[PDB]
Amino acid sequence: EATVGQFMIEADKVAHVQVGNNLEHALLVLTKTGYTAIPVLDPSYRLHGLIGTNMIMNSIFGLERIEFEKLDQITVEEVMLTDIPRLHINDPIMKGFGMVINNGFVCVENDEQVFEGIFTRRVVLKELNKHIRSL
Amino acid sequence: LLEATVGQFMIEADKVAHVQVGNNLEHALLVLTKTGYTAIPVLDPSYRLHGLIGTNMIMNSIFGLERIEFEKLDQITVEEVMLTDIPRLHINDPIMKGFGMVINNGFVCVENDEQVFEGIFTRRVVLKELNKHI
Repeated sequence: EATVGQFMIEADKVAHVQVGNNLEHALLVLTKTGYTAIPVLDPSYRLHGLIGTNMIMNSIFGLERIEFEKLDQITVEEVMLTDIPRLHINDPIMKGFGMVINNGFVCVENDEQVFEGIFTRRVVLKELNKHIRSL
Repeated sequence: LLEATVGQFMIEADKVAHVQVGNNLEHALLVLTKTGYTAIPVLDPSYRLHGLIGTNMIMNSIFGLERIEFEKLDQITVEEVMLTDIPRLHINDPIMKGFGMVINNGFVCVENDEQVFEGIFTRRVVLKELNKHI
């Protein structure tokens, strides 16, 4: 009966990078924030996709070595996943629940794809636990 | 299903990737990168669980002030960087106990009476099961 919007972590408290940033910066943010995947936005705060640490590692993984020194030569745009799950700041939580089964978190956007925040597994789990506690 | 145990819904250890005490960060990063895991348990030949090593832990170890110190990867070992204070569950713990621990942990390692690594209890199995129910 509830909606994704209220259970999400607002965009202000969510780390993100831009489509134009290079992989080295993207990797620095992921590592320092502890995120394994982060929202990728454009200068207009519109949601374009997700990029993760493993994705970055594979993009520079050679047949014999990890080419860290080429990270700042590749942009987030070239590596990011663009076909990502998306929730509306007004969708039902059952919609969210279904989507976090396979995703640590799901990005939430406004009507024009403006990034609003993320809907996480943790919030769904916390709420679910309270419900079972209810029985 | 609140009568069920952790062991019944955990991913069997033989299906989980891992490394062992003594391996260097290069080896761990290779396994993490090839298998797709964000973190994996660090075991020993007796299958005892010593900790968890993740790609972010590894990068943080070599991400220097001015440059990424790649030379450290085959110098530093996993046990020097792995998280050792990790939550643990017993293969026979009630399922609800497992449910409670995955709220703050993406996944929790499960062990037995001989402290042997038995598997991993994850958020996904909880969510997937609670989904089938609701």
